[PDB]
Amino acid sequence: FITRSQAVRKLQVSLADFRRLCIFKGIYPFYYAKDIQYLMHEPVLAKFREHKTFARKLTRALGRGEVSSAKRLEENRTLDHIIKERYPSFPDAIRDIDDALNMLFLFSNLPSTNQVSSKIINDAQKICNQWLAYVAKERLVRKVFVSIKGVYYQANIKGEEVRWLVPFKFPENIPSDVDFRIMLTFLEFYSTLLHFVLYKLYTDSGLIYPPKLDLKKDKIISGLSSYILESRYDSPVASLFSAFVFYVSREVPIDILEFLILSCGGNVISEAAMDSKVTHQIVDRPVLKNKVAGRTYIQPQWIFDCINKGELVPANKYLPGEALPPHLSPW
Amino acid sequence: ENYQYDLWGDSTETNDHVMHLRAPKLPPPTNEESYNPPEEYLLSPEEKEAWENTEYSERERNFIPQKYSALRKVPGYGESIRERFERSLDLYLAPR
Amino acid sequence: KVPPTIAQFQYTLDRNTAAETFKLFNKYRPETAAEKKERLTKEAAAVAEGSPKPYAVKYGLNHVVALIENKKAKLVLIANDVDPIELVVFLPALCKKMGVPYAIVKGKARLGTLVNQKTSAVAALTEVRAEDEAALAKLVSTIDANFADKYDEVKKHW
Amino acid sequence: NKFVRAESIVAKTLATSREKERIKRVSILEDKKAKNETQHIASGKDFILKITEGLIREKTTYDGKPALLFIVRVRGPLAVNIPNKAFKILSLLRLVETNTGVFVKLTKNVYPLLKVIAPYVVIGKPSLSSIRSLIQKRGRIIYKGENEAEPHEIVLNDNNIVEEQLGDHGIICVEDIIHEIATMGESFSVCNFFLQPFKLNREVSGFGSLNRLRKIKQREAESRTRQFSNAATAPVIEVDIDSL
Repeated sequence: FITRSQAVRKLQVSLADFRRLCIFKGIYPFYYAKDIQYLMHEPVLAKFREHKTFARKLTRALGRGEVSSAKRLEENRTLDHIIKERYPSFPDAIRDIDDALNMLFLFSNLPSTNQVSSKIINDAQKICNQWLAYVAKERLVRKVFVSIKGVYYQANIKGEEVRWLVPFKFPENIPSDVDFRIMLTFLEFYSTLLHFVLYKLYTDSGLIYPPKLDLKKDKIISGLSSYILESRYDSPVASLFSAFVFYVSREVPIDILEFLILSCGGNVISEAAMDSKVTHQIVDRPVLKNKVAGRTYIQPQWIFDCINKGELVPANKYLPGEALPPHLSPW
Repeated sequence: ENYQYDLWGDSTETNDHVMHLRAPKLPPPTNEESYNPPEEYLLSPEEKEAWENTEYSERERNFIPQKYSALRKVPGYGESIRERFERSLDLYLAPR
Repeated sequence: KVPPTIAQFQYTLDRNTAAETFKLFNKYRPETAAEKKERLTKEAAAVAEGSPKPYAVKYGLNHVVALIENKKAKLVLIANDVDPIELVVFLPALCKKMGVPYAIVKGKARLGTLVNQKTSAVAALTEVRAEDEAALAKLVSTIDANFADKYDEVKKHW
Repeated sequence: NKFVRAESIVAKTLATSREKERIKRVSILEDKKAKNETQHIASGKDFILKITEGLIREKTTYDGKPALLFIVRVRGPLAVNIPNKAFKILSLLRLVETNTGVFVKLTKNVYPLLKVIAPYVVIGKPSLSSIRSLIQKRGRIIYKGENEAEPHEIVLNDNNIVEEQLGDHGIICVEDIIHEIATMGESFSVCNFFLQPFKLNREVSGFGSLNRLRKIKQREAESRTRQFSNAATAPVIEVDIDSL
C-alpha cells in the first residue's frame, strides 16, 4: 500500500491536479496502490502539463512585451472520454446525476464574483434551464417537497427516483471557508456529464438539442418559460390542471409555480409578467384586498398536495390566510 | 459541432466486473424538514437553545423545523453552500 | 585594476532616460515571424482572389556596425554585459570618432526585449516618422549632456 | 510611502486642468440652455447616442418621457482628480465607489446633470429580466442589525425585514421592489434609498499569467467601445448595460 505522498512523487503532478485526477477516477483513499499504477497512463495529465508549460510560455511572452505573440499563444490551445469508463451504462449515470444536478442548481444561483467566473455561472444557469425544460416536456416529476433549504424536487427518470434540490431564489451567501477551486473542478465534470446526458436523451426521445432561448421572451420572462424547442398520463403529475390557467400573485415566484403547472399541462400568468380565462389565482398577502370571485383564491400549498396525491383536493384547508396542513414527506 | 455522438450507445452492463465502485451514498429522503411540518415538530425555545449549543459535526438533525403558513415568511438560507461543499469533500476525502 | 578602456562601461543611461529611450524604441518593434507570415498570407490571398519602407530599429551587430562609419545611424545602444568584451570595446570610441551619439544600457537581455530576441547586444535607429522624429532628436540632444559631458574624464578610473 | 514622480503629478495636473476647462464650459452651456439663451449655441436640442453590435452607432433626439435607468462607475478618467463640482454630484448619487451601481429615474432636469458626468459612468436601459435577476441576486440593504448597530448591508435575507422597515406602502417582498422599480411607482424613491448601492462584481480582479492578457484585452476593447469625447455638446452614450 502506498500513500498520497508516494502517488504524488511517482506521478509528478501538482496537488490540485492530483485531486482533479482522483475525482475524475474516483480513487477514494492511504491510496489504492493497484489503481495508481493504472493511473500512470492518463492523457489528462499530459494535457495538464502542457497547459502548465503554456502558462510559462505566456508569462515569458508577456514579459517580453509582445501582445501579438501572447494572443497567438493563447488562441492556439477533455472529460468526454473519461466518462466512458467511470459510467459503464446509462442507468448508472442517471443514478449518479443527483449530485451533478444539485451542484448545477446551487451554482446557477451564485452571484458573479472574482472567485468564480461569470461564464461558469451562465453555463450552469443554461444547463439548469435546459434540465427544467426537459423535465417539463416529459412531465417525469412525481413529487414535490418544500424545505427550509429549498424545494426537494425529484424525478423518476427510468424509475431512478433521483432527488435534486432546487435552491430558493435569493442572494446566495459567499463564505470564504468553501474552496471554489475544488467546487469548480467538480462543476466542470458535472456540466460535461449533464450536457452529454441531455443531448443523448433529446436525440433518442426528446427534442432538438441544444435548445435556443426565446430572445423576445428572454427580455421580459427569462427562465423556464423563455425556451423554445420542438421535437425535431403515467402519473397525476402529468395530467393535473389540464388546460387550467393558474394565476399567481406578485408575492409568489412564477418561475417555481410555472414549472409545475406547465409540466402538468396548465398555464400560469403573473401580474408582474406584463411589466382572459383566469380560473384560479394564488395569493399570499395577509389581506386579499383584490377580493375577486372569478379567480379562485387558494393558498399555493394545494398544488403541492395535489401533485403528491393526484386527487385534485378542493381548497377546504387552503383558504388565503388559513394555516396549511402539515407537508408530510411522501417518502 | 461537439457532443453530437452517442457517448454510451448500446450498454446494459454494470461495473460488477470490478467491485471497487463504491456506492455514491446519495442522501436519503427528507425527514419532515419542511417549511410547514407537523406542529409536533415545532422546535421549542429550550429545544432551539439545545440545538444551538451543539457545534458542527454533532448536528445529525441539521435543520431547525418551523411552521411558515406564508411562503414569503420563509427566511433565506445561506448555509446551503457550506453543507453541499462539506458533502462534496466527504464524497472522496474519506477512507474506504 | 582594469585598463582605461575598460570601466568606460558601468556609466550608462539613467532610469528616466533609459525608460524614455525604451518607450521611443518600443514604438518601432520590427515585425515578428507570426506578423510577417500572416501579412504575407493575407497579401497572397488578396492577390489570388484579385506603402513606404517599414521603419524599424536596427539591432544586428554587423548591420549596426555597417550603419556606423556611414553616418546613417542616428542613435546607438550598447550592451554592457557582453561576455566577449572585445566585441564592444571599440564601439564607443568608433562612434565618438564618427560623431554618432550613443547610450550604454545595462543588460543584454533587457536590450533584446525590444526586438523580440533573447540578446542582440546592440540597437540603433536610422529611419523615423515625423511624429517621432522630434522625440528622437530631443532624446539624442539630452543624451549628449547626460553622458558625454558627465564623463568627459572617463579615461581615468583605471 | 511611495515616492511621487514629477511626471505623474504633472500629468494629473494637466488632466485636471483639461477636465475643469471642459466642465466650466459644460456648466455655462447648461445654464444658458436653462435660461432659453438659444440666440447662439451649437445645438438647440440634445441627443442620446447608442452603441450596439459589426459595431454600429445610433442617434435619436431626446424625448421628454421618464424611464428607469441604471448607472455604473467606469473607474476614470485614469489620471484626473475629480473636481469638487463633479465630486459633490458623485457623492450625492453615491456612485463614487468603483464598480458600484444604482438605479435612477430619467427626468428633464436629470439629463443635463448626467451629461456633465456622462464620461465618468456608463448608462443605459436594462431589460426587465436583467433588472429582476440583479434585484433577486444582488443589492445591499442597510438595517439596524439585531439591536445595536447597522453595519449589516449584506443582502435581503428575509421578506419580513422589508415588511418591518416600511410596512405601509405594501412593500412586503422583493418582487414588490422589482415592480416599483420597473414601473414608475411612487415608492421608487423610497426603495431606491433603501438600496443605496448596487455592488456589481468587478472585472477579472487580478493579473495572473493569462489574466494579464485578459485585462489588456479588456482595456483595449474599452477604448474601441468607450471613448472620452470631452465635447461640451457630446450626446449621452448608451450601451447594453445588461451585458454583465
